[PDB]
Amino acid sequence: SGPVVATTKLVTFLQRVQHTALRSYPKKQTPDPKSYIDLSLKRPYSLSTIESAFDDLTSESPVPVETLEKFVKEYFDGAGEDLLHHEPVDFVSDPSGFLSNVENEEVREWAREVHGLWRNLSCRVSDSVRESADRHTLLPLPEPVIIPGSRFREVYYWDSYWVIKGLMTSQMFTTAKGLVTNLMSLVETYGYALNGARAYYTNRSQPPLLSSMVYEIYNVTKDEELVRKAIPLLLKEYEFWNSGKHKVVIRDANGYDHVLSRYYAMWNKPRPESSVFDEESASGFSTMLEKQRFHRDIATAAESGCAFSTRWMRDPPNFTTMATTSVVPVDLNVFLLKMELDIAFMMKVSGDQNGSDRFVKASKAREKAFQTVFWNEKAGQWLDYWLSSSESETWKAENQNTNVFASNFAPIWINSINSDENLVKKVVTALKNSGLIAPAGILTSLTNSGQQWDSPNGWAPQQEMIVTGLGRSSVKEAKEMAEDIARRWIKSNYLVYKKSGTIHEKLKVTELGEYGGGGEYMPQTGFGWSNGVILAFLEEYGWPSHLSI
Repeated sequence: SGPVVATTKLVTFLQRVQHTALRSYPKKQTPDPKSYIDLSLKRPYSLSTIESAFDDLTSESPVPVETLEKFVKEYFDGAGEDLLHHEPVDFVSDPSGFLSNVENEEVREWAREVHGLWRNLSCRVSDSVRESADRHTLLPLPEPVIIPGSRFREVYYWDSYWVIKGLMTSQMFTTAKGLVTNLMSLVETYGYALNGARAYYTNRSQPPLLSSMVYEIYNVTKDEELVRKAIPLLLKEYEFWNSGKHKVVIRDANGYDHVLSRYYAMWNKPRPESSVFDEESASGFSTMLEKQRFHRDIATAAESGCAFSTRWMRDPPNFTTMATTSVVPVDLNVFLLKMELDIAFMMKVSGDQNGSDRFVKASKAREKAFQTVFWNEKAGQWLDYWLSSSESETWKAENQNTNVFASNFAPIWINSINSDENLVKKVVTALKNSGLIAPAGILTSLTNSGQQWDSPNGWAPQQEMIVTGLGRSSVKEAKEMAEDIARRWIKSNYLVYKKSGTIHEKLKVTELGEYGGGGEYMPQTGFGWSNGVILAFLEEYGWPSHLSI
């Protein structure tokens, strides 16, 4: 197995507690395993003290539930207690000109409620996290954050882009900048932005949206110091994705070599936040080497931002055939194309012609890759490319994944693509006939697997990329389809909220007004990128007073 980034003593000790808890509880009422890895040490006790008592308490071959809860109450501060509520300095309950293009007053007022939830998601690490970080798995960060919500008690990487799009609508550019400052601090420390700001995430990244967050903020604020600070960190992240295990080389039929990226977690064990579920998932493998490959493919699917999906399974829907490190993903390489486009822009506005030139050349190269490696004329969409081996290889047609995913349409987001009329029409036709267009939005896949990144679910980021892309074209049919999807998506979210008073992580887009589920954890509410896409969609499209419920 390739590189592994070690975790901390605290995390491996909290995994011990986690194992004891799940062994001691009944299956019917077991707590969210991740909440044990989110504990912190209760002052004044040291790790050495607490572990010593834990060794004594478990010095018998199960621990009674009552004794375990007493122990956890005694020596730890609960999950989330070191993540304090923070009032955003830029939050305003009813901003002047907020969603002024929304004529339907019922829509506008519900959107103000959604906007109001930014307060709920706004947090800051406690002083103890900064003073003595070794007592927390929550990492210290320089600025307040926006979290996804519920069990996600920490900032996440790619979520923050769609959060920022909503923050812009919400007139919260100080909070928006704070997110990017926090993610830039992680790149500076680790070399990449972590999956999330927890010690058990230092081994991997997530879809690389940081350059897009910096671009969207600067495009409004013209904060020149931000771009000056961002450029070397974006260059560092760019090298991270274009080197080592993340870099792959695919030669096409005309013999041109294409440099592309894959996901690759630097981890080959159970994820500490899911330790027992991951062990259970791997229980059928006979050899430790098989377990390690699988655990790395699992952690790599977490790096994809899309854990989990038939998309990453060699033999779907068999979860044990997860093979994420073998996939050259469409959406990942869209984001790297976007990085090249953003970095060329920033280097131009900062006055660096040579750097701008270098990244125009790069984006031009990856544009070629999309036309040759990913595109499929017959399917009218872009397909993930599955590696033949681990070493450069030659493109084979049978290695495109012909299965149908919302991510297959991610490249429509890119301007060189959505500016191409005759390409856009082919993609429109493919999307219309794909079966991904459902009553509430775009299905993330067509296979009902039991996993959350599969049918019947749809997901805010994937809606936004397709809607923005189609909506940027000049093709009337694309623009009308984009608006229709946006309004179905808004409506379903409005209907879910009337029943639950919450915004959900994912929707069951096969049915209007239903939230989605699946996967190893219960449906979560908040919800960062879901709120952001609702607000961004309403800003773009408004809601005419005549159209309604």
